[PDB]
Amino acid sequence: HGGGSGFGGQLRSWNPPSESVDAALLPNFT
Amino acid sequence: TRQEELAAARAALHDLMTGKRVATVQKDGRRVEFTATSVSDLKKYIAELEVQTGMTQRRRGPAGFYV
Amino acid sequence: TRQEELAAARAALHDLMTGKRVATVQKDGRRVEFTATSVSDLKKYIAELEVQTGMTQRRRGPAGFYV
Amino acid sequence: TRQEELAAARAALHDLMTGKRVATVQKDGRRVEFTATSVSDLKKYIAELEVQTGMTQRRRGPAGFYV
Amino acid sequence: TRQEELAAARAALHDLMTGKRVATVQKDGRRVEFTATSVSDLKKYIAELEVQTGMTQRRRGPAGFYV
Amino acid sequence: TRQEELAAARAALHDLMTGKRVATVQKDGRRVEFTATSVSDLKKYIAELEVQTGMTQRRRGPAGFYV
Amino acid sequence: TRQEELAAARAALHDLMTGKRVATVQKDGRRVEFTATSVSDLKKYIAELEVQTGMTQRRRGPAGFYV
Amino acid sequence: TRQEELAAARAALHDLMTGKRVATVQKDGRRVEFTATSVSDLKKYIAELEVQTGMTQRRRGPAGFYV
Amino acid sequence: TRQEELAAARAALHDLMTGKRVATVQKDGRRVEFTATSVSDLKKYIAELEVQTGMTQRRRGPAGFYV
Amino acid sequence: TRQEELAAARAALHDLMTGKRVATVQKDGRRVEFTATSVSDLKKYIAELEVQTGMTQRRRGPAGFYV
Repeated sequence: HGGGSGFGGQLRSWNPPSESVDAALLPNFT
Repeated sequence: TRQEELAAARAALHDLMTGKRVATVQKDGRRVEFTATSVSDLKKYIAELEVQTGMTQRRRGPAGFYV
Repeated sequence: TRQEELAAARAALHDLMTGKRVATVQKDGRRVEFTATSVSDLKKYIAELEVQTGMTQRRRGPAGFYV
Repeated sequence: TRQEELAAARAALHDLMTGKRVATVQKDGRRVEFTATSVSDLKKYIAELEVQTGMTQRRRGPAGFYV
Repeated sequence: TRQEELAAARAALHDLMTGKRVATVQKDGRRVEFTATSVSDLKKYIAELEVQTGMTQRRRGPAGFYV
Repeated sequence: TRQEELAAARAALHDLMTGKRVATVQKDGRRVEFTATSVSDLKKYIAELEVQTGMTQRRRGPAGFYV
Repeated sequence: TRQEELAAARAALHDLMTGKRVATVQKDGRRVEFTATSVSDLKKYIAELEVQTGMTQRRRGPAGFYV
Repeated sequence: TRQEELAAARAALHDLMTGKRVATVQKDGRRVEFTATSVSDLKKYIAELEVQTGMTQRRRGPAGFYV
Repeated sequence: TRQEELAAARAALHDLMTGKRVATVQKDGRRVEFTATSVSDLKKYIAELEVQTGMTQRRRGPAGFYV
Repeated sequence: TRQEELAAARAALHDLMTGKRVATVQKDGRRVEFTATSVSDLKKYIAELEVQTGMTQRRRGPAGFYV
């Protein structure tokens, strides 16, 4: 429930792209 | 008659703003004057007339926030 | 006489706002003038006489809140 | 002899609000100027006279509170 | 002589409030004018002269409380 | 009518700024005057009208801060 | 065409500030008055018009600091 | 041509604040009056005009301290 | 010209203080008036020009303290 | 030319103080008036010139204390 949208929209536009740890690190590793 | 009243108010405000409200006229034997209203009062009156009449949306509600 | 009193007062208010609240009338030999009134007091007088009159809804009771 | 005073005062207030409380009168040699009153004191006089006269219920006191 | 000038002052107050306290009068070189007063002082003068004369009670002495 | 009205208003502002807002004009026997507005009200009217009309903007977002 | 208006405005500033803005001219039976603006708003207009026109640089961006 | 108008302005200031700022000039049927200005505004105008024009040194960068 | 400026300012201040700064002069259809400057402003002007000129010491620099 | 300046200033001060400083004079086609100066600044000016000239001692150097 809490992860749906937030209180009154709130975090209605924050959606992290669920991805692998390597896919999160390597693109901007350096 | 609200629409033509609004049009008259708009024209009067434009005349006031530019140059064209006569405070008095005199014809060497006949002369008449008129009280001058405040520009802010005219703006408030015309704005409330716009809101009350069947004119379309001018002002929305309070703006909410989102993160 | 509430209805016609209201109508005359509102028309006079509109005329004062626009161009024709005549302060004085002068013909050669005969000069008279009427007293000048404010605008906010006239507006509130209009509102109170309206709410006294059996006209339509014009006001509401405070405001409600709910989550 | 207060109800006619109330009627006269109400009519005077109405005409003063609209257009018709004359300040000066001039006829090519004869002139009369009348003292200028305000609106606040006039409506205070109206209220005091109407509450003192045989006018009906118009005012109520405090307020109750309950759940 | 109390009630006579009481009534005179009350009538003058009613006149001033309504419309026709003569500020000045002139006719072909015959000009006079009378000094003006304030409604507040006139009303308080009315009240104090009423208290001085034998008019009935209008004001009372505080008000006690009781549960 | 908005574009030429705005152009006329800007011209009137310039004329008042320099020398040309005619306060009154009189010929033999005939005299009139035009009620004069201030400068700040006229310029804010110009600004709001230029904004509301469809030509190029002069207002942007609030700001942006980056290290 | 901003340059000619700027030149006219600066000339008006000069002549008004020294001696040469006529508030009103009264030829016998032929008189006219022009509204007299202040120097504050006049130099405000000068500044805004000269900065909106593509003339030379007049002001720069804040000021740095260094030891 | 900054120097010419600066000299004219300063001479005008001297003359006006000594004795000779003609506010109005009258003939038989000819009336011409010019607008009047304060002294602080023209003084600061003269200062800014002098500093903006390539005249001699008149202002110095703050003032330091030392033991 | 600074010396005669000094003399003229001193004489003008003295005569204005005593009796002899004429505001307007009228000759049966030839009347002219002049703007009057503040006495404080005249004092500031005379002091400024005197210190600017080559006149000898009028004011020195601070004041020491010794036990 | 300082002692006679002092004497004239004192005489003018006395004349203004009592009744004598004539503001305006009107003859047939001769309207001539001089602007008045406040007694406070007149006294300051006369005191300043008196202490500036070679007059006797009036001011004293503070005041010490002793048990």
